[PDB]
Amino acid sequence: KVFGRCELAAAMKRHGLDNYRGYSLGNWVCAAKFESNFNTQATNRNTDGSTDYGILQINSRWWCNDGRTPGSRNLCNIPCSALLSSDITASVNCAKKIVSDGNGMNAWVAWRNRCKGTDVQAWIRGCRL
Ligand SMILES: [Cl-]
Ligand SMILES: [Cl-]
Ligand SMILES: [Cl-]
Ligand SMILES: [Cl-]
Ligand SMILES: [Cl-]
Ligand code: NA
Ligand SMILES: [Pt+2]
Repeated sequence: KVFGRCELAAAMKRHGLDNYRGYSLGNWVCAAKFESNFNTQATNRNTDGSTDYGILQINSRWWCNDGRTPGSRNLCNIPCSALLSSDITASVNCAKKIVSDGNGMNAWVAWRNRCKGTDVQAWIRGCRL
């Protein structure tokens, strides 16, 4: 599914991401924009042979199992394919664990380089939340 920007904000809100660990909704929308362009089916291979999956590009090195990332963990206890569903529940639950883990949203490289410190409220402007 390719979410619309306000559509995604709504789903994230409903799933309790708005202000989760102190990160406002626009942070999560901005991260999603630059990680996946709001596409739940997005996949991208990392240099190390791990892969990032879904709307928030959750990477199999630590968080989900794809069966092809040697030495990796599956700290969200999910198949990585669950992170590609049209339903974002699994991605949001796993993102909550990621962002609780000590480095906050800096775990998302595109957040750090493209969202952090910017006017992220722009991402939820005009949405009916
Ligand atoms: Cl915001
Ligand atoms: Cl693996
Ligand atoms: Cl699995
Ligand atoms: Cl959803
Ligand atoms: Cl933080
Ligand atoms: Na893994
Ligand atoms: Pt939920």
